[PDB]
Amino acid sequence: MINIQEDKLVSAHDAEEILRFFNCHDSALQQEATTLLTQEAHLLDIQAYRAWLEHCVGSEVQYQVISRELRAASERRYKLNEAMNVYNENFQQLKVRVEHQLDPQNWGNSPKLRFTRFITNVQAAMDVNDKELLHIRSNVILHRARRGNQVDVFYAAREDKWKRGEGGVRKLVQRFVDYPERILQTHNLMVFL
Amino acid sequence: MINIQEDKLVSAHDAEEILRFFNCHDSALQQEATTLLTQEAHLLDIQAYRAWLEHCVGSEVQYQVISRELRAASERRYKLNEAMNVYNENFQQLKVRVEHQLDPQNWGNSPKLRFTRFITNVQAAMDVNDKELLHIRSNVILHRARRGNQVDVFYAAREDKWKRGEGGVRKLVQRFVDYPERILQTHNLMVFL
Amino acid sequence: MINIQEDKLVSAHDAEEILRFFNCHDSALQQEATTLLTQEAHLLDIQAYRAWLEHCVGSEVQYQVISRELRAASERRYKLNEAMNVYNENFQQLKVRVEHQLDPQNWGNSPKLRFTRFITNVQAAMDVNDKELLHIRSNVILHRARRGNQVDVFYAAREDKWKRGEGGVRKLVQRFVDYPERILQTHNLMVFL
Amino acid sequence: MNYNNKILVSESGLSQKHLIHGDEELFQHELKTIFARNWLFLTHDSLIPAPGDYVTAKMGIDEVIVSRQNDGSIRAFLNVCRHRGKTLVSVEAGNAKGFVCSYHGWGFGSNGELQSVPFEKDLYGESLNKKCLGLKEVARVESFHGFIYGCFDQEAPPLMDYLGDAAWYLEPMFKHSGGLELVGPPGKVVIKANWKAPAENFVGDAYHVGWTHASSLRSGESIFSSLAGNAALPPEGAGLQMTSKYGSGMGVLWDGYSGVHSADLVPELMAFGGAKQERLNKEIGDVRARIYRSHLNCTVFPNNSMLTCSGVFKVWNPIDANTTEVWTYAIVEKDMPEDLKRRLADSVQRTFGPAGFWESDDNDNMETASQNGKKYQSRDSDLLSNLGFGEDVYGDAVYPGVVGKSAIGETSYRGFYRAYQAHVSSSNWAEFEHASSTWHTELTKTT
Amino acid sequence: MNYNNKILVSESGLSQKHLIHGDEELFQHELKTIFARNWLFLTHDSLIPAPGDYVTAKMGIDEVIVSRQNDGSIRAFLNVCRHRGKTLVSVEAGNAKGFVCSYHGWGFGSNGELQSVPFEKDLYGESLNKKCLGLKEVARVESFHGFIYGCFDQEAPPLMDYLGDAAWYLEPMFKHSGGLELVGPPGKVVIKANWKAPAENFVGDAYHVGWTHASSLRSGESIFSSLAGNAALPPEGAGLQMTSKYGSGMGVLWDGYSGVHSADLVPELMAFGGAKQERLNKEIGDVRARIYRSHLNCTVFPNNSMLTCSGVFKVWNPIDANTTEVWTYAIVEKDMPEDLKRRLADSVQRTFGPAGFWESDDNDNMETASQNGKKYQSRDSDLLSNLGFGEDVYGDAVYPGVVGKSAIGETSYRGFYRAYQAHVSSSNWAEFEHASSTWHTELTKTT
Amino acid sequence: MNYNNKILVSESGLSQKHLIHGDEELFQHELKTIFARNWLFLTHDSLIPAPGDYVTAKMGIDEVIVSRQNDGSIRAFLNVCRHRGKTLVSVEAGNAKGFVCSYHGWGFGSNGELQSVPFEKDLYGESLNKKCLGLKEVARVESFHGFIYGCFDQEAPPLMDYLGDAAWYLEPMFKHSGGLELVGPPGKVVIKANWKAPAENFVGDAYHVGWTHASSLRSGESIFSSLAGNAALPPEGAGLQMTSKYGSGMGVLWDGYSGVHSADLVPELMAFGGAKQERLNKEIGDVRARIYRSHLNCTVFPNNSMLTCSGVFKVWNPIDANTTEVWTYAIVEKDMPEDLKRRLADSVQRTFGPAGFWESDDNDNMETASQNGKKYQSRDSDLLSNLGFGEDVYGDAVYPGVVGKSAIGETSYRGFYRAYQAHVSSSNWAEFEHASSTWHTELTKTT
Ligand SMILES: O[C@@H]1c2ccccc2C=C[C@@H]1O
Ligand SMILES: O[C@@H]1c2ccccc2C=C[C@@H]1O
Ligand SMILES: O[C@@H]1c2ccccc2C=C[C@@H]1O
Ligand code: FES
Ligand code: FES
Ligand code: FES
Ligand SMILES: [Fe+3]
Ligand SMILES: [Fe+3]
Ligand SMILES: [Fe+3]
Repeated sequence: MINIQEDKLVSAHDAEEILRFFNCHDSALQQEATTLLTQEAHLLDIQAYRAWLEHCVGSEVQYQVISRELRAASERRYKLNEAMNVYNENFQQLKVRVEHQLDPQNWGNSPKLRFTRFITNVQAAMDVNDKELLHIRSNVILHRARRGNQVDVFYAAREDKWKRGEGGVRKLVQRFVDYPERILQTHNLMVFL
Repeated sequence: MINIQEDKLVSAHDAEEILRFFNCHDSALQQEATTLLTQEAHLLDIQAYRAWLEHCVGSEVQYQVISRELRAASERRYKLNEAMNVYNENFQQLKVRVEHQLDPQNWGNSPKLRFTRFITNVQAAMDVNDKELLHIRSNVILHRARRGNQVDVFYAAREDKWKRGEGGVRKLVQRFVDYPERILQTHNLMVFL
Repeated sequence: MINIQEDKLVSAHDAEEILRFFNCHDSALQQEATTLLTQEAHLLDIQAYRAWLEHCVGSEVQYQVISRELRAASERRYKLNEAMNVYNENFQQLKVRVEHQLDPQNWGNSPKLRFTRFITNVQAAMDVNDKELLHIRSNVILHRARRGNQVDVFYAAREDKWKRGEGGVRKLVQRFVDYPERILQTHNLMVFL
Repeated sequence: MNYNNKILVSESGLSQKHLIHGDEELFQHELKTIFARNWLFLTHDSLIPAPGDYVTAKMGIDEVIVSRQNDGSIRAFLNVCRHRGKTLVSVEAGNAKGFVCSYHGWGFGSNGELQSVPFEKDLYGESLNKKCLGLKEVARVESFHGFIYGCFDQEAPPLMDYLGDAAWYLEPMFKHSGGLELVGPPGKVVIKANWKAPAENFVGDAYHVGWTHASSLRSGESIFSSLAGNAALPPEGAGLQMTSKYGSGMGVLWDGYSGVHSADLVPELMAFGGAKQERLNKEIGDVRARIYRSHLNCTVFPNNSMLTCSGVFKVWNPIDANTTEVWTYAIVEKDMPEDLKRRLADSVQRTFGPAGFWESDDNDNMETASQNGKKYQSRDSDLLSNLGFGEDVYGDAVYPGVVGKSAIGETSYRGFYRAYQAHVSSSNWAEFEHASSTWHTELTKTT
Repeated sequence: MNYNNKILVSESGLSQKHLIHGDEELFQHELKTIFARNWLFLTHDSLIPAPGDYVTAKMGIDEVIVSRQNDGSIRAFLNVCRHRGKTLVSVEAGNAKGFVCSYHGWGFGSNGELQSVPFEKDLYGESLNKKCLGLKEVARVESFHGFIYGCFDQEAPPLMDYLGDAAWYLEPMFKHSGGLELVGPPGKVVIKANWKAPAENFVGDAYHVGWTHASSLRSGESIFSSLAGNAALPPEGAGLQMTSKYGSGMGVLWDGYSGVHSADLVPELMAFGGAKQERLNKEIGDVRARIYRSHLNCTVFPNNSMLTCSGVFKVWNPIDANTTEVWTYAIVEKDMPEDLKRRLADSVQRTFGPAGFWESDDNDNMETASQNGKKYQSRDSDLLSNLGFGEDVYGDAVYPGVVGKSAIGETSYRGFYRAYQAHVSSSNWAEFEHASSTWHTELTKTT
Repeated sequence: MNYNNKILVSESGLSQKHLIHGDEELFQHELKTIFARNWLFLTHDSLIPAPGDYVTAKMGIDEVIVSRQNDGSIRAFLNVCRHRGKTLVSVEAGNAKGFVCSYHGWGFGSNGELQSVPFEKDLYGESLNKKCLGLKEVARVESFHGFIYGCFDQEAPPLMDYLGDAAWYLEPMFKHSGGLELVGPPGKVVIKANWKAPAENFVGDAYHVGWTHASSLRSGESIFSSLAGNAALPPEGAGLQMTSKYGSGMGVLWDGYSGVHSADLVPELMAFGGAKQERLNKEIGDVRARIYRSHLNCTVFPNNSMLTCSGVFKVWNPIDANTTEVWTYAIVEKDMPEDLKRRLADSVQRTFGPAGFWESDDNDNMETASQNGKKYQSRDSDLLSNLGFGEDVYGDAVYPGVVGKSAIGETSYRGFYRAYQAHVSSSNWAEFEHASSTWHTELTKTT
């Protein structure tokens, strides 16, 4: 639908992603995706990190959040690394992070943190070549409160791939977030978006 | 699903609540709950507080918002009152608050306040023992603006029980919120979450 | 449902709008509206402004966002212009704004801005007199990030009318927002709500 | 600004410069001359009853750990590690025998002593004089019938003497009733007001109740509901006002034992208080027994306020000139039945807590009055506190202190602010005493 | 910093220290020497036409109530209660005979007088001198053809004299057109810039239009669209610049009556303005009649700006050195048809309002220039305003003021800043006058 | 505060006043005496390798443009337009031959020169001396093996001399390994800490690793994992500490080439580093070859830190006394295979980046220690840095600098703070030199 020569602000990646949802919409798939994401967010909000891994995350997962350097709209010569990886985790790396969260000597976890996630704008479409692969897009507002008066709110769009695995359960096999704020004003990005 | 001995950060209460939604999911109940909550939020947003009471709130309601004291992750000896009640209202107490809102001498209500609510992550399940009782969970972002440049935003998860009453209308019989920010930075918590 | 003599804080306009959704609810129309708004927000989020115009916006559109002067709850004599128009655009005026966004000399657009929209509380009802006119209400949180550390978040309720036009595609023919913050603390309101 | 010479508060405390609610340099100067010099509320025995029990509290902008020692006394220490200055304790309450710093692992006891240093032998050998590295200790910690106050200044008067003439009024409820307990945890909310705004409001502001709280009075159907919208004159002799040398003061509203509590609790309270009053008549006398079931709106200088009977207990914690963190506790009589204690605590929060519908009425008043203090044309303007001036008395035969024999007046503002000028213009307690040698004469002048 | 000696603005206003846009101590000093001393825009007759009508406005950081009296005059008062300092009025506009304070219920009239105090007889007796407790009144309130300005300083010159040579330029549109009305309510947006950044931009910055607004010019198809991207030189004699003794100044762009308005309004405006110009030729002369339909970008010192013809009217309300609250109104000619008035007002907001696509072009420019003023290596650097220096004239036979006979230059910056140094280094109006005795000579020096 | 006389840092750098982490007046004074006087990290050759390549960087609170010239040198300029002070460049990196200001269109070259002014001939004629209007240039720009530093002070020592004794330690990795490249772009996160907190932590804090990072050590299974929870004493001779005249200092942990990297990379790194070490033995000697594959935690005074081997590279950019913007880059050896470079960079961000699980452990420590510095009762308290005092040496036969022959101590804090007092109390470099004439004696005193 989008012609990126006329819609000059639109990236090729973005134009490709949109195409995959405007075509045949499947109301029930949208509903399945809504349920998957709501249950994932519930598990994360109550800090059931082991359960999240066991029930929502696939063994072949790529969990990636990037921070893209600010470059000129008209930049065309400078070609060096465009972004850095805030997260770029395989399942084992996610497990390490989960173990870090659950360790009793993680002093930053006492008193207990409070998380609240808000998931919106869910879209879902099956992949054209892998019929077992489901593309899910959603936006998330994540609120984190700790130590009386620290409050950080995160905002992002998530491009996910989910696939049925062990026991027929649909699990996350890829999550990609291009984090919108270049300089984080939230102390850190130590949250699972 | 959750084993709280392994998922060390998860409370018993939270693990119990999750169990009640992961089991048989009923797509139409999720949709009924979505409608109920959207209409409730609309009534509240336009400040139709009497209508909210008449149409959304059951005579046997318990409307409760707590603030839990920050205690050590490893605390096990100190056993005194764990939280305070920001709200713990029966129907009559809610009516008093509604009358306070509508009184023409409530000076804080002029000029008129502006509310906008965003309800997400709706889950719904019938109770196992009371077949007339519906468990609904949802998250809310509530934006309050007044007097030119005052803006307060509230974030919370709501554990509700709703039951059919007068005329077959499903009404709120219990709302429980464990407010995530210990020290409020919003002037007050004078809003119906 | 609302009697505005008893629900003293409720405006006549608001009471009229609510009536149009409490009556016959149509689950599939709610779902169609959800899809329309999600796709609109996606196009806007990736800055496909030309596509938005072509696919989401009707030739007879009125796109209006007002800022209402703060007046006494009990005011009844002062009768001068109640608000100003932040936006009050026809299709041509929207096109001008879109051209301004895409112009390569719009210096404020380099580096590229980042938008994330969160649409919630969708309600939909057909008009009683024009059977081709769909009333859609939704709330939006719009997050805008630019230049490293500028972050602005907008909050609003949208009263829309959408109608099938060219090719049978449902398009926006009226959007009305009564912006809740009187004094904007976001540098400007240069975003399409 | 020269605080030795600047008249911030006029003679007899008749007026104050509006800038006192907005000036940040003055705020910094108050940290020294008000908060580092005077008695500040910490906690109650009921919150730290057993050895090892502790809470954190603010003292001005400083944070302290308040801990029950093995011998039953209470000591308080700065919540700051003696090594590199990290905040030691990050929770609000708990039980422990010591606190370990999460930076480099130094471990301090409940008594403040440095008890262990990781790898001390290998790293420090015998070079570390641990005896000199204990947490910085609050010099003075004293109790008023279970209520624990701290003072950083070793030269301060004893708390009982500091309470002055106000103590006589508090004793019926605090001592002769059998004792109070504080029900925690507190509500905590930040408001955009100077700490002095709510402090002055609670110390002597009955004038605002009918107008500011018109909506709450009318809606809650509490015992004071007739005042709604200044509809009704309060009777002659409905109460009085008092103030004291060190600044503490209060309003007295005769017989108002159910206080701000809505009609659902009025009958039970009025019965409970009346029965106790009957037994107290024989022990302490009719007058004091009645003070016991009379509503006292009091501020214990500088920033601790309370409403007896209603059971509201507040700390106005200073953050900056237009920011205060409000802590709200409920006070209950220990011999009240448990179910009534529970319901009174909810009612206190319902009315005066984070979503207190009464407390909300006062928000705009306090916030704007404070913020106006920063505005150019208002800085040098005078806030008025002259209501009742020239009718107050000293040394009355029955009611002690500087006393206004009327329910509504500004007696207590005048005493609060006379004490405030004396401190802000003084370098130590001795100078405050010298500046306060004729306090009651200054306050009763034209009478 | 010693503002008597510090050269913040160099001779002839050729440069200014960058710190003036970021220094908070200077901001505080401006409250006194700029905002408490000079004339500030309040409102228009069209907004408070009937007795009892009022609006709130800012004067510097202070808030005032501006009210139409029964006798038709306008008085303005601090929006601050005389008792304990609460903000009296919380709305932006209304109609009333008085204002009651929500704290303790004191009631003041539209004329500022304390008219009632709850329970006055019972509480104050006859001790309250109400005559001395009226709201603090703005000393001077004057009108310029319906536009109402206030000044806290009784010693200020009359507004007409304060406008100096700028008045001659404004009169065709403000007086000879039949009169203007301001269409409210205004847009209100906070920007992270010093108030002087947009003020200097509107007073004499035509140089930026082609580059800063390239995108808007090209997109809107307005009459000035040929300048987009500095594509086109503006003709010789396309306009001029002027400045005056008290700092007010403006750019003049001949014949640009449709101004920034997009093509949808250009034909109707150009017709309307041309017809009026034809009748004005006989009344005020060809030159002034043409000034009437020429686009004036003007700042009325210190912080009120406007674009005649385009109809944009701005107040740059100061909050702190890098914060300003921008109020945006539309100005229309009273004899324009109603439908055209409505559409012009929307067009003003469309271009220059909260979502004004033109105004957005200027955001980064103003915000970063102001914020750079706080940066260490920039504080002592010099902002340049030398464009056209040594070609300006004084006492021209046809165009009054210090005048640059070219559309694009920095004449008006120089006059704005020469007036700013004189005030910041002066203690009162008499000293400003002494510092300004050779103003036009200082400005035309090398010519 | 008189910084000539105030003892902010005690003799031998044994303690520092806690206020140094919270005092805003001191922060302002540091802009002058620390950041405008010393060498600050800008970028790496690998980030701007080709003519026209540029990045923006902070130098203290100032922003600069750092650009590769046609002749191969690098020049840096304030990112501020010479006309009205707008920020010139709004991106972080790019390639260009010049920069045009979006306000009025002035165009500057990559070399800083004012090259074009719109309509110069018509507006300025020949009156504009462009030669005098070039961007304000950073006086000194020098490279340390590809790492580019800037200094606003022309009188500073050359960077190599400034690095002093620390240079000897860095050279094996920075020079003898074949060279490093910095992998951008950096992570950027604001923390609520003073810049000195992380700076002091990286310069000499091995004591905290076992306790602060207990959870990360145990979870990541890195080579230092045995220290988790201070479970294990590190061996005798496991490392050392050093400091230098101009403040730079570092910890040395023998053989820890895989550093904080989790087990997934440990084998490959340990193999890579060991192979290089084998070839280096012949070129630079066994000791230095081992330094090459030993983990150095270093701060290059004042605010640039790094962990060699781990590959972490940080800039602690100052914003205010309790705000710092943390930039995080990855450093890799140029001759490492590309796939390993990619994975090391991800691992650096995984551990120490915006979501670095190690870096998160340190957040509370740094933030609260800094914020406690503002609290009244802590301002005049003493932060301790006496661990190892009286065992440090000067002029060792093998390891240069003031050196502590133990892995864990506070040697490097003492040298960092001795350099900090000398600058804060000095007006220029000559005075710093005079204040530093006996630096190593002051540091080794009791030995
Ligand atoms: O609102 C309160 C109150 C209630 C009831 C009686 C006195 C008072 C005085 C101060 C408090 O603000
Ligand atoms: O952008 C404006 C403008 C438009 C048209 C003519 C002159 C001006 C001068 C200042 C304003 O910023
Ligand atoms: O956490 C780090 C570290 C890791 C490993 C070795 C030394 C250090 C010293 C300072 C850093 O914070
Ligand atoms: S800061 Fe507490 S042990 Fe070091
Ligand atoms: S502050 Fe206005 S009546 Fe008291
Ligand atoms: S501010 Fe850069 S060209 Fe004018
Ligand atoms: Fe009150
Ligand atoms: Fe402009
Ligand atoms: Fe660390």
